[PDB]
Amino acid sequence: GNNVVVLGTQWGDEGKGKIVDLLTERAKYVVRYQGGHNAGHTLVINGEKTVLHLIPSGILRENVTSIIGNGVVLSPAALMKEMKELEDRGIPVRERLLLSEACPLILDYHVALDNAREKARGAKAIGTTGRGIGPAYEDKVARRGLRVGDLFDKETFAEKLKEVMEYHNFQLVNYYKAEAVDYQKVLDDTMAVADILTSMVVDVSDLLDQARQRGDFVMFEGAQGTLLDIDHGTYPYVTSSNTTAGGVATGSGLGPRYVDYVLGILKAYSTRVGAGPFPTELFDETGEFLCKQGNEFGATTGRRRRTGWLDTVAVRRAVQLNSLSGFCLTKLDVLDGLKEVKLCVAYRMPDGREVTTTPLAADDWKGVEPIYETMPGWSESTFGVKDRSGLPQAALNYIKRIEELTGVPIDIISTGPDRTETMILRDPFDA
Amino acid sequence: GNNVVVLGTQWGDEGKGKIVDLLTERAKYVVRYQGGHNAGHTLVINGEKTVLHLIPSGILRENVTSIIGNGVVLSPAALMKEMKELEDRGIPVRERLLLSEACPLILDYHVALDNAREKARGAKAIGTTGRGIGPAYEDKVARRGLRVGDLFDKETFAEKLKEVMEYHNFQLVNYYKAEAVDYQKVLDDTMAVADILTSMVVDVSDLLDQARQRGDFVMFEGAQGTLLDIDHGTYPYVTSSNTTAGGVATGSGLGPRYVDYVLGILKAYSTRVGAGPFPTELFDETGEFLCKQGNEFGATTGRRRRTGWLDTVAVRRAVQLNSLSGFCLTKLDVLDGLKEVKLCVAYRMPDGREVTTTPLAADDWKGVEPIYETMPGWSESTFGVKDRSGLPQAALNYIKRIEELTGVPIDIISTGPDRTETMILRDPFDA
Repeated sequence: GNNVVVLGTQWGDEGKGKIVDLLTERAKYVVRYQGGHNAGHTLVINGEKTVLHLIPSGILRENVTSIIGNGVVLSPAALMKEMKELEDRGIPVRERLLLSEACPLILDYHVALDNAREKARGAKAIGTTGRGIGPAYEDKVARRGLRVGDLFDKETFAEKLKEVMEYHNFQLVNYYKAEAVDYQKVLDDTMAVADILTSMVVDVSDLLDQARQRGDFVMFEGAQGTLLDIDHGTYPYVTSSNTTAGGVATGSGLGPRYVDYVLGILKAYSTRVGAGPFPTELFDETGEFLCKQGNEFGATTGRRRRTGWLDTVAVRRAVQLNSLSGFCLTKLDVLDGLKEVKLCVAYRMPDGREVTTTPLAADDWKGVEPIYETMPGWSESTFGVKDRSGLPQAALNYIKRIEELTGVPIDIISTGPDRTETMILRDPFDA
Repeated sequence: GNNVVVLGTQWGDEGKGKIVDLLTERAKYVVRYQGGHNAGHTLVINGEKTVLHLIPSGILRENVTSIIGNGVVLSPAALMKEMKELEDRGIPVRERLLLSEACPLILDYHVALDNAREKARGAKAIGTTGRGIGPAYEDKVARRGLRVGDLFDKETFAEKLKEVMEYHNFQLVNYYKAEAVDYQKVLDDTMAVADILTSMVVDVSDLLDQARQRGDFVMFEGAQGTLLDIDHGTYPYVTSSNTTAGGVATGSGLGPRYVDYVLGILKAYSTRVGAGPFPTELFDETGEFLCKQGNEFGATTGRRRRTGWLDTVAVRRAVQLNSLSGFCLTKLDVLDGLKEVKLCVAYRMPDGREVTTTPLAADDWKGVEPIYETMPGWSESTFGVKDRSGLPQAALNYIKRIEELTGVPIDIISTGPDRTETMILRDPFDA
């Protein structure tokens, strides 16, 4: 399929990075359709390991164009920051980066609302880099917000700005008892960079359509995990915005029927950071084993990262949400050196019945009890193998089961960090 | 096309009402996926006009099931009011209708918030229909809101309610200088219909996914025109929800690739309600003709609807964004009697450039000039015609032209209100 959507099917940490970097070899265009500055794609450039939260990774490839779609919430600050790091490292971002005029802006007033809405009407918080995403989105929906195109008419931006800022300030000082935001610092901060932001501007939906007719290859890049979806995820413990494939159209302007292939990044075992339901969790020796061997104490880290057997009930739920076509199974080796492996295939509700479909968000998440299917493990290794043949018969049987239960084929088997440590059974773009 | 999507390809009032009740007949499932209680379906129950604003019209048919997807915003008082209204006439509503748990709830302070944002503008009130629709969306994306699900846990409900009501009452009485909405009342009002709502909740993702694999006919129905889209229409002259087809996967939980046919409800000419760009808008008697000939008067205020010729550039935009399959042409006979008839085949910009693509910015829509193509009219009547033969060659070439300019075939021609005055050149379910 020329139009490919790359995304994770669990709660994040599936490790979409290596795969996204690989596909971005054939992609003509790479696109962001949702989220903001919290993508954590890690890179090594000229002996320097940098992390990009906003600019697509494809910005490294010479003949590729990186586009930020209208679904993304934008921070001139965040942007200007990454622009600087890359340009300094010999990469000309301003000539290979394009953005939508419909992208909503995140300015300090927005950030402040997040902190106040957090520290005050809470008590403790850290975030990372999300920061203000939720607010910039609420402004968009109420229709007060400012988009990228407002910057073509510098004057109007100014008055437009002054209005939004007064409302938010009234909220800040009077409700939260926090610092009003100086309107001048912001006008000056945004004005300082308008002209740059406006020259990378383009009609995104028209370009995707020209691309669709010309045959170009396009990769839609998902930034967060499927079960974090504001709407269809495990509410209340859910992310700032829609994470499924249904936001490709909305977020980019490309019609629904042109999505050709949805690659669902799958990690061979489940993990979840922070709280929130996790029916398949391990509270014995296997969990720490998993966390240990898996090295789940970093890589776009967080607080408390648990572990568990794959949940083919929730992964079967991801299959629907995203209309998945194929899996890209990750980190299988971790399950090496074990005697047994299990995969959830049903849950028992706090009432005796066993359902096979993720139940409603409002039933009893911590009540739920998991019915596991048991399978002998493999004592051989796997980290670095590049072939089915030279893959243990036992491991191979874990796969087919992952297929039959989800009813979706595994098409790529990333075995190790390096590129060559990959097994491409079907290739998303050629499919 | 087993899964069919229906929507207005312009700015509203395209005349979807009859195509919907027509296809409803072959449909097993009927689905709402965006908006609120602002659909406006005028139908006749045993010789009595009655407007269902929230409950889908499929409810009338026996072999149908109506579903309120997670994307619709839900007000208990509307639905309660409509059920009693349908039940009092013998339509077993509770047994033919089902809701989703993710449905955001529209309660008193939501309506009370909108009420004020109008009082604060008055003469330049953006005018409103469904009241509260928007403040429910903001509340949902800022994650402070309440879904239909939360009613399941009655202790926690009142807890959340409490919080989100002081945030709002603070604004009502301290910024807007309006009355605070009484919490105890809202809890009491809501606890009354609680047993009733939860009785209708179901797993919409699973249910539709099962229909799809069974091969059942499913119809998705839009409530507002394409150009009002919160992301792709004339900002900020837009609505608070995505209106295009991309919002189907999102406001239902049914993956994108599973949309088969998308049918654009297209009016023979253009109309717009309230503020906003519209270069084909006419300011002559030719304009007013189309006003009177198609009864384009306001229903709840009496206001007039702006009119103008058919604009194929805007229409072409709607094809891009909806990956449009076919057109359902409406109100043609409104042109019956004209000496000449025009079609906007392009926009000429200030610098002198003619483009076949809509502008992005609010301001950009200011200098545009339609480049019209003028064709012969027709004096004979097209109202009620059933076959393509009894159509003047002139209506033939005009219908022909619209296709040449858009690439999308006209698959249905609705020639009036009876079920039978309809030319079905293709049949969306069968194509």
